[PDB]
Amino acid sequence: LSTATTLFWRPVPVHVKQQDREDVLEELTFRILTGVAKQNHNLRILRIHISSDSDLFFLHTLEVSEEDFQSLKNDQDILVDFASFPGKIISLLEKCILAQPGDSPRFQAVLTIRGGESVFKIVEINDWKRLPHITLAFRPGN
Amino acid sequence: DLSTATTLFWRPVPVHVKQQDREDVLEELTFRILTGVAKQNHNLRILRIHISSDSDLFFLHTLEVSEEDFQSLKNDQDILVDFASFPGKIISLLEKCILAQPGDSPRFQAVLTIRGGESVFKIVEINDWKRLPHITLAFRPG
Repeated sequence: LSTATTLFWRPVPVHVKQQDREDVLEELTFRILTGVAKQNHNLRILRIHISSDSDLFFLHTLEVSEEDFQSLKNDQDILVDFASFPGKIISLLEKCILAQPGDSPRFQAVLTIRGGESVFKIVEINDWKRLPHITLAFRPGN
Repeated sequence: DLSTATTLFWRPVPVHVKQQDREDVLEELTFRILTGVAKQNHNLRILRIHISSDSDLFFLHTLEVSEEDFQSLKNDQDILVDFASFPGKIISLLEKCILAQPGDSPRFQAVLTIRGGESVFKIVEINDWKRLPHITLAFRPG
């Protein structure tokens, strides 16, 4: 990625679930970056890295180009453009950081790893249920 | 039929209705929400939701859930309240669907997808950046 810009780089509380192992609350580092493709300076690219300061082998990545963003828009019913998308994810992440055990509403981050694929989702716990705000597919490694 | 049934809600609601591979049309459907007990067991509470139409008397879709089967729905839809509190939440959402106006933000929207033997009802919230599903319910022929 050329001339990449860091939009977000902070620890976030995440409920991490392995395929058949324990469901554990951990502090994962989120790094969100924007830049352009090395092969095309007109093609903008979003990257999100999920890592861990305690486990150096822990790494999950999402990458989406502007020209492939419509697929994500269709899948997740997103109504804003590519440029506005990272700010929304950031807003959700900030809410997860602020969340307390007794809160309502309460935002919660969840990462489910089933092998070769991990599913990241942020949910809101309102007065009567858990409301899914976003569901994103991440891949193992870089 | 339900013994000592009480009607909690009986109102027309704007619904985007999609027939099997056919047209997606906005129609006014009547929703009736009632609670009562099983004819065979006065201790078993039962919720029923009827979807009808004042213009088409042949139209009827039904959902029924007993208190002892409510846990399945709680798990499926991530519901955090008890059986008794559940209808009031659905009613509130339906009223928001009734009130929604062009230009409103947020704006609530009701959707019914009809297949051969089953229909899927959903209420979504359209905020600034996406469509947020608040509830998804399966209906059966009356």
